[PDB]
Amino acid sequence: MGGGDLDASDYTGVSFWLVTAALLASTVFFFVERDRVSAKWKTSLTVSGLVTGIAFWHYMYMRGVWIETGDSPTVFRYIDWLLTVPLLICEFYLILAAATNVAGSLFKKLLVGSLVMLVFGYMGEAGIMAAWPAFIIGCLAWVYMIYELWAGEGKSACNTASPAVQSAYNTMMYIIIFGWAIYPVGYFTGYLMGDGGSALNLNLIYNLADFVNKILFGLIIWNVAVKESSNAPGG
Ligand SMILES: *C/C=C(C)/C=C/C=C(C)/C=C/C1=C(C)CCCC1(C)C
Repeated sequence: MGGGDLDASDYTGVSFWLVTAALLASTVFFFVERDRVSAKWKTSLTVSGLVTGIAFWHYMYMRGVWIETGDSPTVFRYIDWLLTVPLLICEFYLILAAATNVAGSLFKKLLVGSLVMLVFGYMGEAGIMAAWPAFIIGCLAWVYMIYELWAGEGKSACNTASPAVQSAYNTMMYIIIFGWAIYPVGYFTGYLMGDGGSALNLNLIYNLADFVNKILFGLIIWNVAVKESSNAPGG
């Protein structure tokens, strides 16, 4: 709960264990809860869960291996991310907008997403410089993302849409912003300062961001979909 000072095997182990435990817990819960989800969301959870599940597992493995030695094939994480971004988004918006027809959000996410990956890939290729400025490029892209998103055609479909769709959308944007905004928040804590520049904090923070950007994604989407659809309190 705060600090930032652990040996290699120390931090590596703590995170590794936390990831394994969390991953499993989220897997068993999300799996068993697969039957405790809204009916109309049957396909929503199928496409969203399939893409989110494959990306999470893949990315997770890649990340772990990357920090394991220090060098790994980014081509996998790049293509996976670029293949999961438009997939998870398009699908999610597909079934979500399916209530009326289709969601144009795919276009917005396509442009923004492409740009983000472009910078991360181009700069990441050398990793010489981009962590510091990452706050700028990211901030701008983030603001613009929600800026136009806030006016999405979602509610434009009919007028005020349904309470379920509005709940899932609002919660989705909220998490996306928080998480995406947290990435740079923690990274900076280990980018310039930390303890001389330990790769540990880098891997951990990275895995944490991708973990919540994948796990939490389905956790919230499902929680809001199940809570809105028809469910009672109890945790
Ligand atoms: C499954 C993995 C996910 C959803 C990855 C999300 C990644 C980002 C939101 C990347 C953000 C970045 C910044 C906000 C600043 C510039 C550098 C980035 C692209 C690495």
